[PDB]
Amino acid sequence: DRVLRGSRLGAVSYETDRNHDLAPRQIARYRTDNGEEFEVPFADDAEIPGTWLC
Amino acid sequence: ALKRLKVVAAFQQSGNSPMGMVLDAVPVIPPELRPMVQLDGGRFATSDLNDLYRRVINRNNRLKRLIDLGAPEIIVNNEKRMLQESVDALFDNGRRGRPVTGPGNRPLKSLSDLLKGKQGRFRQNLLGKRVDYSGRSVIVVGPQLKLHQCGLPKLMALELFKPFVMKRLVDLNHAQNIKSAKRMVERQRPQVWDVL
Amino acid sequence: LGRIQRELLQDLGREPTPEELAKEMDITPEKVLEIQQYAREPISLDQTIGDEGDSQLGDFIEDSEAVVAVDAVSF
Amino acid sequence: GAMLDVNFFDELRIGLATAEDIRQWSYGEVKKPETINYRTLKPEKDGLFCEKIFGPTRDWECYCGKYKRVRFKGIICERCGVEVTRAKVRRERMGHIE
Amino acid sequence: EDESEALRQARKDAELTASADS
Amino acid sequence: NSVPGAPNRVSFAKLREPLEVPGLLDVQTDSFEWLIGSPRWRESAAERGDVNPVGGLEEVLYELSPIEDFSGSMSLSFSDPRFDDVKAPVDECKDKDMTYAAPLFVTAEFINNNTGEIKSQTVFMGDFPMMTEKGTFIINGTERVVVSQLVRSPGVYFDETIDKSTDKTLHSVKVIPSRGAWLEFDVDKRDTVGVRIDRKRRQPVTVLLKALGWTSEQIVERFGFSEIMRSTLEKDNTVGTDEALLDIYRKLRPGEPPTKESAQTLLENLFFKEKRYDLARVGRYKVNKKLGLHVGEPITSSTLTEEDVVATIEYLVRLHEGQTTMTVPGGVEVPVETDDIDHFGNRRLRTVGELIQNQIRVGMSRMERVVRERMTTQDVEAITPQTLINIRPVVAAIKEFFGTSQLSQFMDQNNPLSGLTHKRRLSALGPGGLSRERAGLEVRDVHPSHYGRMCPIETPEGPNIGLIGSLSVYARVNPFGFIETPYRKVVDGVVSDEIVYLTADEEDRHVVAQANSPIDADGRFVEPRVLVRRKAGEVEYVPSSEVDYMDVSPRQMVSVATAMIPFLEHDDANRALMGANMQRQAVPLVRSEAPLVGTGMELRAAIDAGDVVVAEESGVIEEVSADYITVMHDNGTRRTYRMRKFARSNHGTCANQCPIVDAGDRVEAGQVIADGPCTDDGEMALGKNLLVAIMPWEGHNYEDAIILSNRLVEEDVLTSIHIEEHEIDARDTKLGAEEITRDIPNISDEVLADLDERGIVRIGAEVRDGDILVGKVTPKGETELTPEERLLRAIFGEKAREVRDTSLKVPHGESGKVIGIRVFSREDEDELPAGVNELVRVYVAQKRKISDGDKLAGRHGNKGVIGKILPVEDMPFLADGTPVDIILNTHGVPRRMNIGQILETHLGWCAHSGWKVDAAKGVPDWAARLPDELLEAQPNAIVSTPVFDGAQEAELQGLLSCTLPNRDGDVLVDADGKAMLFDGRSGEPFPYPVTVGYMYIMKLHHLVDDKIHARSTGPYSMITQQPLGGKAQFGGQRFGEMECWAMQAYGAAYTLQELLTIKSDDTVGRVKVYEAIVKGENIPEPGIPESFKVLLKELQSLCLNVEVLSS
Ligand SMILES: [Zn+2]
Repeated sequence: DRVLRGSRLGAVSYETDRNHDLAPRQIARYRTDNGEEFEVPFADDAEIPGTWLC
Repeated sequence: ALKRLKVVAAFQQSGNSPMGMVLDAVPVIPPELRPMVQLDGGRFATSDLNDLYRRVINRNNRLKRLIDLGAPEIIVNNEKRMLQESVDALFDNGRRGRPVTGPGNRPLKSLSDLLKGKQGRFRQNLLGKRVDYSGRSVIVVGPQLKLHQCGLPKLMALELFKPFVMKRLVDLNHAQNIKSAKRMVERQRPQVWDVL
Repeated sequence: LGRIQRELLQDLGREPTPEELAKEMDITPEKVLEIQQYAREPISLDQTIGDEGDSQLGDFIEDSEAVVAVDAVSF
Repeated sequence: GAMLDVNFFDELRIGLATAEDIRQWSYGEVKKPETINYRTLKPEKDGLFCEKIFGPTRDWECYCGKYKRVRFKGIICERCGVEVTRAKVRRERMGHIE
Repeated sequence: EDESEALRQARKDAELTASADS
Repeated sequence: NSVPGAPNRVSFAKLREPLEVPGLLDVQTDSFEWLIGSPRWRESAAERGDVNPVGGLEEVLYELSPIEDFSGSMSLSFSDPRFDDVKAPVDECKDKDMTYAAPLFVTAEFINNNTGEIKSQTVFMGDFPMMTEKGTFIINGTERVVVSQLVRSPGVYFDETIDKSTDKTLHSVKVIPSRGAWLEFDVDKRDTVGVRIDRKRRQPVTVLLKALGWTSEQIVERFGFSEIMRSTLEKDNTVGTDEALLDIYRKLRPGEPPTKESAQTLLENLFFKEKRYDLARVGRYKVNKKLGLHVGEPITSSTLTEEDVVATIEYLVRLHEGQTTMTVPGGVEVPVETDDIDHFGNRRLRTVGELIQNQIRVGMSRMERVVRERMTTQDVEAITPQTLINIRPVVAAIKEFFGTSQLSQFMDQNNPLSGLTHKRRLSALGPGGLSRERAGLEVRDVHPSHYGRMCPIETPEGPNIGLIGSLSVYARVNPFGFIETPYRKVVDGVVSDEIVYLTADEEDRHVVAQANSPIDADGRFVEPRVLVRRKAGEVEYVPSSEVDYMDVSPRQMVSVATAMIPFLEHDDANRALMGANMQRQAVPLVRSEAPLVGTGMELRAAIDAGDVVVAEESGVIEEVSADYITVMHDNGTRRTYRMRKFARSNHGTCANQCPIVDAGDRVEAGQVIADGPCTDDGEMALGKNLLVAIMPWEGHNYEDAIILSNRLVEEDVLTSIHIEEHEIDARDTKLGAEEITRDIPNISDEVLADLDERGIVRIGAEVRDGDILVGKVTPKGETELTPEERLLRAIFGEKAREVRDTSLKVPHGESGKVIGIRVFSREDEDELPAGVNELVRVYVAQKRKISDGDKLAGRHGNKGVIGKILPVEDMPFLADGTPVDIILNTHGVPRRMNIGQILETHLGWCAHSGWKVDAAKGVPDWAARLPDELLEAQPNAIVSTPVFDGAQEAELQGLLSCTLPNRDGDVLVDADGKAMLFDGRSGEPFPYPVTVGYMYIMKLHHLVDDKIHARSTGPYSMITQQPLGGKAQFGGQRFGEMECWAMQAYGAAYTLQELLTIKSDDTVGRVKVYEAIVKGENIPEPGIPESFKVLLKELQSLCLNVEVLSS
C-alpha cells in the first residue's frame, strides 16, 4: 500500500580501523575562566589559536 | 509521618543528594534518535522532539537577553513561568494543564511517551522483532517421511541457504568471486541444486 | 506568492499555471517551484499511517544509504 | 564502567541526575534553534544538529573538507570545528542546554 | 433533586484547576 | 423461463411461486436515480406518492435557499439543479485514468431588495461523479463501489429497566433526533418525572409545562390520572410561568443571570428554530406514526411541537401506569409498549443517495458560510452571483468522500458473483456508526425481525461476524430507508395474489402464514391448524381464519450467494456460512463448464450482475467476430458491441468475453449474446464437474487434504490466467534528472537481448525472474574515490560511471509473456504528479496450472489443500476403466454435519448417467410428487434443485434405482450409490464397495505463489533497525512473545539470544556474521543490541543517572 524510501543527509564509507599509522598529533591545552582544562588533540602540523570553544 | 518517613529514610540511607528535584542543565538526546530524514522528493520528516527543544531554546535565550537587559519583575517572572511550563511540556506533555499540540492538534509525543504505554521501549520493541533467515508457506501432508524429517520447497530453501551455497560454489570454482556467485544464484543455473 | 497567487486563483476560479504566477512575478516558473519547495512545512513522523493507531510513519521507510553486506565483504 | 560498554554485566543501577554529571556527559552546549540550511541541506552551527557537538555526518569527513583520510583520526579541525571520526557517534553523543 | 452532588463536586474542582495556566 | 435464450434446465420444485425475482441492483440504481431526479424516478414516485415529488438535490437546495444579509436588504436564491450528459465514455475513462463525470448546473439568483434588483445566471457547479449501468462509479480510472449502511432512525425510544433494590420499572423516554439536542423524561426510584434535557438535572415536568404555557391547573385538568405527576407538582416547589422559564435558563446557562429574552431564545433555538435542531423526514414520520399525531398529513414542519411534547409525556406516564393503549387527543389509538433498538423497524438503511446527499449538504454549508461572510466585504448593488459562488469546498468534499472513506470501498471482482454481492451489502460500522470495539454482543445476534430483510447465514467469519451482512433476495428499500418484503394477502382462507409489501411494524401487527402451506388448488387451505409466525417471534398453531399473510415463496430469508448452494436445508449453518463465504473467492477458468446440479437462480444472478453482454432490441445478427458483434435491428439501425479481451481485474484475474452466437440467428431483446468471465451459455459457472470417491487413500488425504489425478493438469481442466501490473516512473532528483535508456551500467548485451530502442521490453518477450523490464539509470552525482578503487580503475581503464542504475525488474517467481506496455509522459500532456517525467506500466500474464499447495473447495464449505497429484494410471477406477479424478476423505463428513455433499454427489451421478423411470405398470410410488418430464432424461443432462424445496431422499433413492447403462449392459453404481473400485497401484479390487459420483468443485484465489516468500538478507527499517516486513519486498517473520516463551521453556538460551541480537538488531555484528559465514570461520560472539542502547540513551536523557555495575 504505502512503502517509501529515504536516507539521512550523509554517506557511509567502508574502511579498516587500523590504529598504528595515524596522522601525527599535537595535543593542545586550553583553559576556561573557572580553571577548566580542555585537552585538544590537534595535528602535529596544525596552527594553535589562542582561544577555543569548550 | 510514616508516609513522609519512607522517602526521608530513603534519602537518609542514600548517599545521594536531595538536590535532584531542581535542575540547571537539561540534557539533549543525540540526533540519530530524532532523525532529520528526508525523502526522495524534498519532503522532510522529524520526530517532534525538535519542536519542543526549539521552544525551550527560544524561551531560555529570551530570558537570558532580558536578564542582561534589566527588566521589571512582571516581565521576568512571566518569562520564567513559561520557561518552566516548556520544560514540563518537554518531559511529560499532557500531565498538567493542557498538552502542547501542533498541526492537526495531535499532542506532541514527549520523552516519556517513548517508554510509557504500549508504544514504548518496554513493550513495543519487547513483544517481538522481525528476524532474517526466515520464511513461511502453506503445508501439506507428507506421509512417507520419517518422523524427524520435513519437506522444503527448493525455491524457498535456495533463498534460505544463500550464503552457505555462495561459499560452497566458490570453493568448487563454479564462480570465482562472490558477485559471480550471487548472479549465478539469481539466475538459478542448474549446478546450484547439486551444491544445495 | 501566497497572497498574490491566492488572488489570482480567486480571480481565475482555479489555481493558475506556474508560468502565469511566474510572469506575475516576472521570474521563472522553476523559481516559483523553488518557492513552492521552500514554503512547504516539514512533515512529522509520529502520525499513524495505519487505519488505527498501530504504527508510526518511520516503520515504512527503508534505508536508501545502507550497506548491502555483499559489497562490504567483497571489498 | 558504562563508558566502553564491556560484555560483562553484574548489576544495573539507576540513580538520580546532578548538574555536574550532566555537564560531564555533554559534548557542548546547544544555543541556537537552527537545524538545517534551507538550500544547501547541511547542518548548522551550535544548533540541534551542530556537527561540532554531535560529531560529523560522514565517515571521517571534517566539515570544510580538508581532512578526509582515515590516517586522520580523533583530530579536531580548527577551521571547521569538528573532530574526525565515524558518523556512528551521532547515535550516542550527548549535549546539554544551559 | 437526586443526583446533583457528585457532578457539581467534580465540576467545581475541574473548573478550578484548568483556568490557571499562564 | 421468461429469458428467451435460456438453456433448458429441468427443476425439482413442487411449488409454483407467483412473483419473479426483482432486478437485483435496484438497491443502488433507484437510490442514485432518487438523488439525481431521473425521469424514471419522477414517474415512479408520481405513481407512488405524487404529493411531494422532489429529488434530493432539489431538497438540499430548497433547504439552503435563500441566503441573505443580516439586515435582510438583499437576497441570494438557489433553484433548479441540472445535469448535462457525460464528458467521456466508460472504457475510455477507465483506460485514460480519470473519473467518470458530468457537468452540474443550477439557477442561482441574487436579488437586492433594497429597491428590488434581481440578477440571474446559470452557474457552473462542477464535475459530478456518476454511476454506470451496472451500479459502480469509476474514480481515477479504477472502479469503486459505495456500500450501504445501517443506522438507527431518529425518533422516540421508550424502554424500562428494573432496579436491583427498588425493583421499579424505570420507564425512560429518549429522543435522539438528527442534528438536534437531547431530552429525556425519566422516572427514578422516587415518584419524580424528570425533564433532564441534554445531560442535565431532573427538573419537574411542570417547569417545562409552565415555560411553554401550561400552569398547574391546566396540568391537572389535562391529566386527571397522573398521580405521580401531581406528586411532582406538589414536589416541584417552584411556581410561575416566567419564573419556571428563568429557572430553566439559569440551570441551562451558568455564567449568566436569568434574562427573559435569552430564556425565550435558547428554548426556541433548541426546540422550534430549525437551525440547531431538525429531525429529518424519517424521524418526523417515525414520531407521527408512533404517537399518531397527524392522520394523512405528509411531512412538513420538521421541528418540534408542544403538542408532541405533551403527548410524549402522556404516553410515558400512562405506560408507567400500565396502560396498553391510548387515544391521543385528535388522534387514533396506539398500542403502548417499550422499544428495542435491534428491531428492524428501527434501523433504517442509509444508502448511496442518502450518503452523497449528506456529503453535499456538509460541503454546501461550508460554501454558504463563506458566501454569507463575503457578501458583507463586497460592495452593494455592484456584484453578481458568479462573483459570489465558490464551488471549491463542494468539489473538495465530493473528492474527499470518494477517496479516504471506508464506505467507498474498492470494487472486489474475482468473478461476477462476488462483484454482485459486494453490492447489496449492509455494513454496520463507519462514520456515524459504532466501531468494532464498541460492538456489543447484542448487535451481532440475529433478531427475529430479520426474516426476509437480511440473510442470517452470510457474514464474514473473522472479527466481523454479524456486523457485515447481505440483503435478502426479495427485499426492497422504502423511500424513508426501511426494508420492505412482499407477502400474499390471503383473504378468509382464500389466497389472493395482491402482493403487498410490508415493513417490520406491520409484520409485528398482523399474523403471517408459512410458505409451503397446502393450498387446495384454488385458494382454499387444507389443514385447519397452520403454522404461523406471531408478533414476538413465536411459532404457533392458529385456525385458518386469523391468517392474513402468506409468504410469497420459500427461500425468502436467504441471500443471493446462499441461494446457489444445492441441498442447503441438509447442512449446518457453520459449514453453510463457510460455503457461501468461499463461493466469492473462485477464479475465472479458461473453459468454464456449467454445473450438473445447481439451483435455478443462477441465470438471473448472471444477467443481473452486468458482466454479460445482453442484446437490447430484437433483431438478426449480421456479423460476429472475436471482438465485436453487429446486431441488425428490425428497422434499419445497427449496433456494435465491443468486447474486452484480457483486461486485468482488480485482483489480478482476466476478464475475457466471447460471443456465443452465429451469423444468421435471430435474437430477442434480453437474450444473452456473450459469455463473461465465469459464465457458460448465460448461466453462472465457477468450477468443473469432477468424478469423486469418498474413501481414505493411503494417508495422502489426512485431516482433509485432497489428491487429484494428472488428467486435470494434462487437459487444462483447472487452469486460470493471472495478469500482473508493474509500474515505474522517472522523477527529477537534486542531482539532475533520471532517464530511460537502453544504455545502463556495466551489464552485458545478453540482458539487452529483448529491450527495445528506448527502454522497455518488446511485446511478447517471455521473461524470467529478475530480468530487466525498464532500463532506467539515475544521476548519482560524483563521490570521492578510494585509492584502491583508483588503482583498479587505472589498471582496467573504464568509464567513471557517474550515474547509478535503478531498473525495474520483475520480482521473484514471476514469469510469462508481456501483454501491453502503457507509457505516460509529462511531455505528452498527461496528468502526472509533479517532477515525474515519464510513467510506464507493464502487464505480465502468466498462465497458472493447478499444483499442490493450491486450495480447492466444494459448494458446502469442504475446502482443503491439494496433497499429491498422482499420475493417471495409479488412481482407482471403476469396472469400465474410467479413473476417478479426486479422492476426498470420509472422516471429515460425519463430524462436521454437511451431508449435502453426499446427497449432491448421488444426484450428480444420477444426472450424469441419466435415468428413465419404468412406468410399465403405471407410475411407481415414490414418483407421485415428481413432475412430468423428470421421469426420464438423457445422459449428461442437467437438473436443478432449488434451495428449501428440493428433491426428497425418497426421490433420490428412486432415481438411483434406475440409472440406464453406459455402453454395454453395465450399471456401475448399484442401488446404495456405491460402486466396485479396482486399485490402480496394487491391482486387486478393494474389498468393500465405495461411494462414487459427480461432485462440482471450484478453485480458490489463495494460491501458493502469492503466499510463499523467504528472506536471507534484504532491506531494513530506518528509525529502528529491524528488517522490513511484507511479501512485496522481502520481509521477515515476526517472532512474538509466545515464541519467546516457547524458547525459554525449552531451555535453549543461545538460540533465543541469537534470534534477538544478531538477526534483527546488532547492526555492526550482522555484517560480521555474514562475512564469517562466507569465509567459513566460526560465528563470532554477539554484541550489545541496539534497542538496549536506545533505551539507555533515553534514560540518560530523562535525567536518570543510569549506571552499570561491574563490582
Ligand atoms: Zn574543517
